Amino acid sequence: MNIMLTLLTNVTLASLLVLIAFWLPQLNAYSEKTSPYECGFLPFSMKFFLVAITFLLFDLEIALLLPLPWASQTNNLKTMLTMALFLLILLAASLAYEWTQKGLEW
Amino acid sequence: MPLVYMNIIMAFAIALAGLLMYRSHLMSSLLCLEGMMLSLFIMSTLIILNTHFTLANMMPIILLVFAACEAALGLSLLVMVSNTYGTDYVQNLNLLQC
Amino acid sequence: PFFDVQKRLGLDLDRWMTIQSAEQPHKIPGRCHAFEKEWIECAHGIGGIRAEKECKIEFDDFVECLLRQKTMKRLSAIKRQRDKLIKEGKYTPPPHHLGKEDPRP
Amino acid sequence: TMMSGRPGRVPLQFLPNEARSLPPPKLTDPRLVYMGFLGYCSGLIDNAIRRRPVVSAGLHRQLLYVTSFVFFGYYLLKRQDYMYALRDHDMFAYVKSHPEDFPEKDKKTYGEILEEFHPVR
Amino acid sequence: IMKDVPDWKVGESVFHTTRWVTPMMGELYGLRTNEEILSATYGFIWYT
Amino acid sequence: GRIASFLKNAWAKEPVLVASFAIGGLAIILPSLSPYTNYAIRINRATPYNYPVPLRDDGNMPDVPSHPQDPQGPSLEWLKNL
Amino acid sequence: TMYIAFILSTIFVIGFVGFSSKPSPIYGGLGLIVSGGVGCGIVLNFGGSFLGLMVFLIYLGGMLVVFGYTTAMATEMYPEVWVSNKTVFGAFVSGLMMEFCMVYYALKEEEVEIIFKFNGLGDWVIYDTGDSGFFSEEAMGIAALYSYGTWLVIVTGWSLLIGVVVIMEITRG
Amino acid sequence: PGIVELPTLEDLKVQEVKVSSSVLKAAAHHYGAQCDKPNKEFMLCRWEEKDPRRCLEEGKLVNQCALDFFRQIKRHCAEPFTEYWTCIDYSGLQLFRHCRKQQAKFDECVLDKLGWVRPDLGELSKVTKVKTDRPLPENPYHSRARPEPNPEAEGDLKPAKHGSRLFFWTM
Amino acid sequence: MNPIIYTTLIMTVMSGTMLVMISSHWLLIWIGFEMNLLAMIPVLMKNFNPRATEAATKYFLTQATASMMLMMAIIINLLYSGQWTITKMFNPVAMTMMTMALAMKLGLSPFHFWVPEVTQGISLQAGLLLLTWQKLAPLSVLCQISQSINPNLMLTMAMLSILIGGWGGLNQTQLRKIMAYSSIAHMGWMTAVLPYNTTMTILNLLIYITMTLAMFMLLIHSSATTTLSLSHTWNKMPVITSLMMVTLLSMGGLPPLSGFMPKWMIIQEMTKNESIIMPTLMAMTALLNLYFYMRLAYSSSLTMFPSTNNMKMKWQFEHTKQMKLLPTMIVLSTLVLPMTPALSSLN
Repeated sequence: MNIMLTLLTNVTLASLLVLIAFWLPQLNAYSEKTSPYECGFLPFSMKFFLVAITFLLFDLEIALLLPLPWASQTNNLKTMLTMALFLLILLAASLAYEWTQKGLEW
Repeated sequence: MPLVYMNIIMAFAIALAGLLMYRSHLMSSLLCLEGMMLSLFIMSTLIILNTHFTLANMMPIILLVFAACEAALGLSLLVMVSNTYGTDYVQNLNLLQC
Repeated sequence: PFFDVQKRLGLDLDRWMTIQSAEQPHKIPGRCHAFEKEWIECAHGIGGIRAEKECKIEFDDFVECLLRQKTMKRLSAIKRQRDKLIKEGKYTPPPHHLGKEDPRP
Repeated sequence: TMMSGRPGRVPLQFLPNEARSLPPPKLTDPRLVYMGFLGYCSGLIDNAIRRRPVVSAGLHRQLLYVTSFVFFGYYLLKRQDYMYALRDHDMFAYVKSHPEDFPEKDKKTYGEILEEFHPVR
Repeated sequence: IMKDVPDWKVGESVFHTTRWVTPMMGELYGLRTNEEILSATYGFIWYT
Repeated sequence: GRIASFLKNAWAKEPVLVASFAIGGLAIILPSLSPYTNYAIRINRATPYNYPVPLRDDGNMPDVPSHPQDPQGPSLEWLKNL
Repeated sequence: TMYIAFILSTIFVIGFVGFSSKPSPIYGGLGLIVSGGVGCGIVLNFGGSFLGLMVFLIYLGGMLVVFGYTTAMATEMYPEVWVSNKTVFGAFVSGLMMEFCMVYYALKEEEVEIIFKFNGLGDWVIYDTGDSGFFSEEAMGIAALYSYGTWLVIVTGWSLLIGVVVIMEITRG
Repeated sequence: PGIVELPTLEDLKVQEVKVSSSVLKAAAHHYGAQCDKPNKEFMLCRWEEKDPRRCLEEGKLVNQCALDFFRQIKRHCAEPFTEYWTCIDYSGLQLFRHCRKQQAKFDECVLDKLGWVRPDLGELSKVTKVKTDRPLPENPYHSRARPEPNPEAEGDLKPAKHGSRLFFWTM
Repeated sequence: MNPIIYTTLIMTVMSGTMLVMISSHWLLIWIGFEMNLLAMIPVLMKNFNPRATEAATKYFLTQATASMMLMMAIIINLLYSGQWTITKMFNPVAMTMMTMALAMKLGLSPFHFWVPEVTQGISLQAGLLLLTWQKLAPLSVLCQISQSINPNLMLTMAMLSILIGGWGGLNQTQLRKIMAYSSIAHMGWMTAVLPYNTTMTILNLLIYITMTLAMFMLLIHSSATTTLSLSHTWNKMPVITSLMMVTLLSMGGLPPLSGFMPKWMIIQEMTKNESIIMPTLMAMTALLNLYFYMRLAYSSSLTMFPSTNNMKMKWQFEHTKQMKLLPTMIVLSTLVLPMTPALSSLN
């Protein structure tokens, strides 16, 4: 209930400030800027998406690497160490593949 | 089954229905597919926790990883299709018939 | 075509997670460890056809442990009768059930 | 699944040791001869596809085709015989273990039984 | 409560086996006050 | 010889990668060639997370300690020294 | 607050209806972020702290953020809300109505059965009375992946690496 | 099926050890050392009978012996013990390290008056033998009779009566 | 695509199938399916084409939905049984959902729609892989759960697969689409006996694999994707089109060719189970498959279509590529009927 209370209070405070910043300040009359948004009419470059998919996959591998602190308490330390090093080596291998091949163009 | 399990299963059903009933954007279909993965994560997590299936607490994480991999695949296909056609509309995928 | 290379080579690759009665880390017991153990021990080598009928009692109790459907039904019936009695004023929840009496350590 | 789940069946075992108790398929077995025939036909087809003399090009190639077919066929036939022997053995054992389910009907001669005569006119 | 209820064996086991079964939260705090139920279920989780 | 020049060239041009390979390489070789790895395993086993369920004495278990604190049983003196 | 989990599950269903109505991608993505956040809340209520933060950090934090990334760069859609054109509005309302009918048939009638049997009792009952001591069952079991699930680690890692390879091969043109 | 057997409230009423967690933790090490035998016997019972309704009496003895343990402390080392647990009480995690000075005071008096020696590291964690008189449960799980196994194998293999009797094949 | 990368992807597809056929845990089987999909999409899009991209997208969508439903069924079975082993499923609804998902992965009708489109979009090599290797894992999973498979649902799907495959094949002119619809019909035949005898399904699967390998390899050797492009082959290489005629007749099932073996054994097993109407309808509907096979054989080798002048130049040059397996596959897919008693080896 405490954490829920913190979330509620923070959200309500932020929303109240947004109210007093979006609707309260616009009450003051400032004439009227009869100025139309003159619009008269697409850079979908892979340069952006590539940065996104690669991040998704590396974030996935990072997710597998999260339980490591508790995994150090296992009696089978050798096996756990080997598996952790394996996951890290695979992360490095994925990075190397992209770097060696046509990747990391960002 | 507890009502929470019913609600999660119903969520999976709703997401499946939305996925199968496309509207225009293939992006919306991918969103429905990933939602289903989320619902499966929640269901499996609750089941494992309640059963105290300690050794099977890793199943949801593996499901999540593979889920996001297949999504990375879907997005990559969507951008290829959009770059070719101009939009991600499902109607654009019409060259192959029958 | 279940090519059981695991059993042929004597290698466990996924049998550790097949059941909850198997060894879990730090010997943390499963919620229905006893029931699953009984069911598995009953249905060991007798065949799936025979296990479906002969070990029915074990699996029924195991499922009842897993989902607690019948237990929930009984508790819900008790709750419904209690609430009905409360509405008629024919029942008074005891003070210890009301929390008035302090719990035991 | 039939005998796929037989008790004592070592996984991924082509020929169990118990098969050796069964007679080995003869090297002149007609089934093995047909296997060799299939190998020779494969050799001829390979020659035809590659636009080389069908009945003479690559005699070593055709020989290897025939040898491979016969060699694999021998073990194939041995396994087939083993599986059919397993079938017969298990069936007989089951009949023996379950006599009530396999009764011996009374044997009556034709003079005793009555079969309706259907005249053909 | 359910003495009046027909065909009600009070405290009848729902499992066939006579082995001890660890009671569930409903089997212990089912008729307890809502505050006690909230404590016994979510107290540790919500305590931060 | 030729490898030695390559390492010098690599550190001259891409020192960050050279350091990364070295640190990663040592983080693999050194663990096997370390005596405290055996101790690290023992410490993890030593930590009594769960209760040491007592066993029923049958009269033929001399090693097993049937007492609070007497010579029979495992010793954590090795850890105390560490 | 005894039925907090049920309320969360209903909100989860509502969000699923919201994004399953296939609205404008931007509005849908939110329909999924909201539902994802709720689901994390449910998992936390059952005690899966690590798994709850898992979906928040990975699914909501990364998976749905890269989804939004794509919708933003390839923007060829006219923005509309869940209560916009009847195609989406009617679907959203009908989904909510179906969920509400299920809820009413679930609470007023204890033994609700549509395709599976459901009990109207509060989910708090299913919780088991037990003590883990100085343990985090979820954390311990998940950390056991490196010790017990070596095979899972190998397969998942190979899948990740081949996934990187596949992504590049697909998005090379 | 059967009616769940539950002990009467009267037979499960025992004088409770009404001390705080910090108080228990301060005297935890000595309590384990002094009351080892009754505690170990009860643990063995619950770990063999696997039913709380069979080891209720053993639980009573643990509580009674625990009370006696604290009774000696009150009559011999009351003041030093109070200092020890009060310090531990303050710490949110009830850390022993923050009260090592007070611990030494309590340990010293208890060594002098009661003669109790605090167990060393990795001593209360050792698996101990228990010579109980309660019979070992013959069927602790109350398991039902296991079904009879299917007939296992047979005698030797012999060639098929007529080979593969598949339609027209004669071999 | 770099050849090393392509080999790695092919091995990954194979490893996914092997994991599906090797695992005893449901989660690992699902993992194997996911690996198959992940390593299959790039193989489908090895030759970058808009049609190839469309085929890949449709395939991914269908397989993703199938995997979602499969994992959902696994989770439901876990909920109602607390089991992860690939054995008798203990929940009927989960069984139905899993059956739907696996049928969608196989391409059984009414989940057949994607198969012809994807097959037409992808290349002949990718088509071969999709119609032969990708059929192994779902069939293995079905064989392991055959006991729990609802006979009614599976039989309905199989019969509809046969009918729809025949009908679709009758109307197609593109060789790949004809092959895809014939594949649908053959998968119906394979899954019809799944509830009755799995070994017969294995037999039909092996014969189908050999026949489809031979046909696809002959198409690749002739480099033809339409009826007319295949018709031109008689002028250059008559042997290839004549062997294609033989393989097509085997695919129809006309005795004494190999194709008779699976149908014969399937009818045998179904009749043993007191089912007479179903196998009769199955064969009578397979007659349609025979019809479109015969039409293709007509255009290819039984009759001679007009050729082009440029064929003279192609006459001079000889095919450099050599498919080693093709001769053996042709022989095994045409002349193996005298070898039915070898069925026991499958057991």
